[PDB]
Amino acid sequence: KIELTFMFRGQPQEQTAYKNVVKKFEEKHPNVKVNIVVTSPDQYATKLRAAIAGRKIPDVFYFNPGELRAYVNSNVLLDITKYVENSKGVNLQDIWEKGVNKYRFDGEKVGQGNLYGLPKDLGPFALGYNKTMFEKAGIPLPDKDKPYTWQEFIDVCKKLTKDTNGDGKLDQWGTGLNATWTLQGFVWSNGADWIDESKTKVTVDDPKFIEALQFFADMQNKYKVTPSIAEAQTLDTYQRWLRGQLGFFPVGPWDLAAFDQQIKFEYDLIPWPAGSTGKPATWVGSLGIGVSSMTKHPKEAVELALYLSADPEGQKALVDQRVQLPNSVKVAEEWAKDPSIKPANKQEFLDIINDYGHSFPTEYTYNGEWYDEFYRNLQPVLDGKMSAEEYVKKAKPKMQKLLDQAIEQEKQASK
Ligand SMILES: OC[C@@H]1O[C@@H](OC[C@@H]2O[C@@H](OC[C@@H]3O[C@@H](OC[C@@H]4O[C@@H](OC[C@@H]5O[C@@H](OC[C@@H]6O[C@@H](O)[C@H](O)[C@H]6O)[C@H](O)[C@H]5O)[C@H](O)[C@H]4O)[C@H](O)[C@H]3O)[C@H](O)[C@H]2O)[C@H](O)[C@H]1O
Ligand SMILES: [Ca+2]
Repeated sequence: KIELTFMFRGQPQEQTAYKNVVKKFEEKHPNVKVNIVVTSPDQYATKLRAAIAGRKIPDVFYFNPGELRAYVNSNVLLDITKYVENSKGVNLQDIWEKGVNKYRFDGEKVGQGNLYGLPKDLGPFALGYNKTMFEKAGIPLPDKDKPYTWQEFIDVCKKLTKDTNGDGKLDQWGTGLNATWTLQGFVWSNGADWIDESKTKVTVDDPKFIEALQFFADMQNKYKVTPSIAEAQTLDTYQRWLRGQLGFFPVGPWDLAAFDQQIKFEYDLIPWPAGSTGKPATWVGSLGIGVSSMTKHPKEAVELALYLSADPEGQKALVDQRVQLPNSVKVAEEWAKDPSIKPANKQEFLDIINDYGHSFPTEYTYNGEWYDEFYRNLQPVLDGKMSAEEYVKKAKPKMQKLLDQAIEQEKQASK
């Protein structure tokens, strides 16, 4: 008799996996029916924004940790503390503390207090390499613990860039990194960030930021260890990685099902190359599962969120379907140690979570518009038409004005 709407996003392999686990939920709870609204990752934010603007909020939905404070102030998210505490067996202490705490808010700051959502996952973004390619080229394998320096990374990438089938044309490249998701590590490992320590001042004009951004663009334009602009336009580098054309490409746990289906070469995980700090860096992603403050069935809505986030049966089904690593720390640890589950160095994912992964800058700000502005006009830098130095000087005041406005919202909306 009960009906819940569950809104979320995913790549095709993720949509299938969560639809399957929702069906499992419905088998376990024959009185609850779940109506699914699913979208591509790229369409999700617009669709969810529209639902919230209309105050037509799905019972259960994915949301961005950077929106937690805004969602609490606007009464979007139900406080689920008591339903979680009263639930049968569920103990959120087996779950990554880093994950759980992103969705706690005590009235003033994130990380403590009442629960306003549950972690979908933690998403450490690792660096993968094509071991088949390395071994066919006679190049010594990357070390699983010691990061390449930037110079060493470029060196090995040049060695991997070649005409393998002998038709006179390059057909294999060292890498082909997407700035949207892989610039952060180079920036962070070079001792820079988009914003300052206090999270109130834009710092993209830092010489260390500029160096990292120029190095990134230079992979394509100067060192030439990527497909050309035209070649990437013909077929994007994610697809070229899948077809075995690239030495290096990032790997998230959400990728594993798709990679199981499409990747026919051997690959493994390594630390990201390290800039001036000598320490590798990358991001640890997360999404929240929240419950509408306006839901007519809070108990069943939280049961669904718990099933996806924390229930050993729901969790086991998601991990088996290769779209995430276990939310339970002990289970993740035994998972990482199981050699029959590839890649071999799965442990790298845990090392990112525990040691050298960071949050996206927008997780600290009231909205992310200031950061979206940086990326909106970035492509001329990436294609070598504008220097990194010239762009960040132009972008910084635009970003700062947006950040200042986000801060003023934090103040006004929280009266
Ligand atoms: O190179 C130029 C570009 O290439 C062409 O576009 C090709 C792109 O490739 C395809 O995308 C491949 C995927 O992209 C990377 O994954 C990035 C995103 O992760 C997935 O979501 C997982 C989810 O996110 C994690 O949380 C991250 C953040 O943390 C919070 O702060 C915030 O809420 C989150 O956003 C969670 O832990 C986890 O559950 C998304 O699906 C994906 O977008 C990986 O390399 C691949 O999976 C795709 O076809 C194109 O985008 C174009 O020409 C040019 O743009
Ligand atoms: Ca060739």
